[PDB]
Amino acid sequence: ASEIPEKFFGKYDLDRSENFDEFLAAKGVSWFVRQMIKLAKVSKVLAKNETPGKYNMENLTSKKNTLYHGWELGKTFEAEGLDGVAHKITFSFKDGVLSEHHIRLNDPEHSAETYYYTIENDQLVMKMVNNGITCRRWFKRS
Amino acid sequence: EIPEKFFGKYDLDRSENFDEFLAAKGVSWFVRQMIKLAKVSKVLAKNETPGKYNMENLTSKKNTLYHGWELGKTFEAEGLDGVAHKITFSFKDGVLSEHHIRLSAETYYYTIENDQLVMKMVNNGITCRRWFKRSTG
Repeated sequence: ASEIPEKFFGKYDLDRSENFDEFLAAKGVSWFVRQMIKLAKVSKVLAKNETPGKYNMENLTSKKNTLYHGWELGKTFEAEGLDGVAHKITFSFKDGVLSEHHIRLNDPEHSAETYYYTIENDQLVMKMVNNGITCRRWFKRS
Repeated sequence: EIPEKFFGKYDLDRSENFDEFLAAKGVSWFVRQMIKLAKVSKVLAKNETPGKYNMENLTSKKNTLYHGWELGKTFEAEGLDGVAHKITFSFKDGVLSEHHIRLSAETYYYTIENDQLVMKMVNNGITCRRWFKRSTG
């Protein structure tokens, strides 16, 4: 079997959101940019890596795909961006919640982002908390 | 419009002035040591639709793919966090320019020199260059 339950795996398409505009506004995002972000379509993929014990997560949009591959639960890893800047990313699973923790090393700890994924009514639910704002986005299975 | 020699996969080989470049961006000494240690690969490819292109950045556990873009046409990219990325690709005089804007101007200049991919960056007054050798196999 697998540590992450079988129901988590698959491709999911963004369906709806709650409190997301308010989540972006508390981040300093302007109304014009909030309008384009809320319109963007995104799909998420969770899959098992070719080697046992590792998993892949993918973010799909019309022009930019991001793919985190070969990661293990609890094991922090590092990835470097285009300009060289580095991020530490950690995936963790406990009590039906997959957590995705990002942090920018160059930036202070204020870049502490955490995404919480649950399977609810056969949909992928993503919870984000930041600046005291909680928002949820629902992704329907493909 | 992008010449044929630009396409392929390249592995990071060496850099010049990359330390002071990061130091001018505020990166700490300890973080700077592991950044230069990181292996990085880049892929430049034609899209299945002619007139469009793909570019990929490959690291140990994270790959980023910009796909289906056109020269001179700005596009918007949206990440989980929600930091809009205004990325533009242009070509002229043998130089491929990648312009990024967070809605933080960053411009990457790519050339093919001695059959290697060469990336130039200019930020905070420091010019840095990185060489990528064509992937063998």
